[PDB]
Amino acid sequence: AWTQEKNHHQPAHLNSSSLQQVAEGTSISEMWQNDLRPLLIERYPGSPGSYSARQHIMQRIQRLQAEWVVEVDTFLSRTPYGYRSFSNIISTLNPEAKRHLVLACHYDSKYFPRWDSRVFVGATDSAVPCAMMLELARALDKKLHSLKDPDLSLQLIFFDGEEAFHHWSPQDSLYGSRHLAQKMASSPHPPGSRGTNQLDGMDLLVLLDLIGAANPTFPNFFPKTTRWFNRLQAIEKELYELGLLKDHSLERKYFQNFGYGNIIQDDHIPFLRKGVPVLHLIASPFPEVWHTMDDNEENLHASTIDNLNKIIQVFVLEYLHL
Ligand SMILES: *[C@@H]1O[C@H](CO)[C@@H](O[C@@H]2O[C@H](CO)[C@@H](O[C@@H]3O[C@H](CO)[C@@H](O)[C@H](O)[C@H]3NC(C)=O)[C@H](O)[C@H]2NC(C)=O)[C@H](O)[C@H]1NC(C)=O
Ligand SMILES: COc1ccc(NC(=S)NCCCn2ccnc2)cc1OC
Ligand SMILES: [Zn+2]
Repeated sequence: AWTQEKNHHQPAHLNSSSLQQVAEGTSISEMWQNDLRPLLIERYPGSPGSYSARQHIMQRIQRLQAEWVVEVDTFLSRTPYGYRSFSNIISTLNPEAKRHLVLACHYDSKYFPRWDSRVFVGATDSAVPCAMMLELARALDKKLHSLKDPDLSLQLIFFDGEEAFHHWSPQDSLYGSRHLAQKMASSPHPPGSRGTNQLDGMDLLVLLDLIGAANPTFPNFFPKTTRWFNRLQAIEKELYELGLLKDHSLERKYFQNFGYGNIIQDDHIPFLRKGVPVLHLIASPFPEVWHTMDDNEENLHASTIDNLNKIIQVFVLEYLHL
């Protein structure tokens, strides 16, 4: 059964040369200027910035050569402030492909009462993760473009409404991912399949969150995807050894497995709940700047994001056999 393929899917390793290509092909400063900065705005759901951010994300995807099919899953859901609109953004290569590797972030920024001139823009949470996805799509565009010709491709999801409006709780969090997981569960896939839905199609949900601080460490949360966590470790290591990372030794590997991490609630939960395999790339411990105004551009550490861009881009190419 094809739904079972994700369970045996193996990455196709890049050699030294293809790794050097990947490291050369991403530009942190182009991500910064073109993908990240336009997201460094207040963009809690329903805010002006939410729309700008959504448009930006979609523009950035659409300008690429790969044949990304962009959809916005817009819906209203009750929050502590009443019903609010949310729009997940889903960008899919080869929407007909039974399987997709899914990379995800949340693109909303947490609402805080506007009490002074500053606004919370959640640079790590998760503008950088989103900008990373965009950068990945761009850096890998030519290879990903070639997927037009395993029935497996790539999807990006930018969840809206990850953040609680008032106080984090299962009623007040994950609005976009709860909604979308539910939607994909009621979405047979491939179309006119009887018993399979888009969730079945999710080979792996790699959810990036809280990235952009110096010296992140990403726990390995799930036995199910430990082999993929291991691939990140291997990639970090080989990139390190090829002198393709910057300002980063393996003294404090990003990908440190100190045993199965205690699960952190985030947009993967509604998917994990349905048995979607998850790789949850959230920094833990959280950045000192977490949910403060200083989670901002200034406190971002570019080399770290650039390293992780290389690592993730390799992961993705290898997953996709590109
Ligand atoms: C690291 O891996 C690289 C990528 O896999 C190797 O380079 C690859 O070598 C293949 C043959 O040795 C190429 O096959 C060719 O593919 C192109 C399209 O990409 C076609 O036009 C050609 O017809 C085809 N050749 C034949 C005889 O049919 C791979 O495309 C090529 N890949 C890339 C990205 O250049 C590197 O050599 C390898 N490095 C080391 C040190 O092993
Ligand atoms: C490992 O166990 C943890 C459990 C709970 C928390 N605290 C919170 S609130 N978790 C939800 C975070 C949701 N999120 C993501 C981005 N913005 C908000 C921290 C943890 O370890 C560091
Ligand atoms: Zn947050």
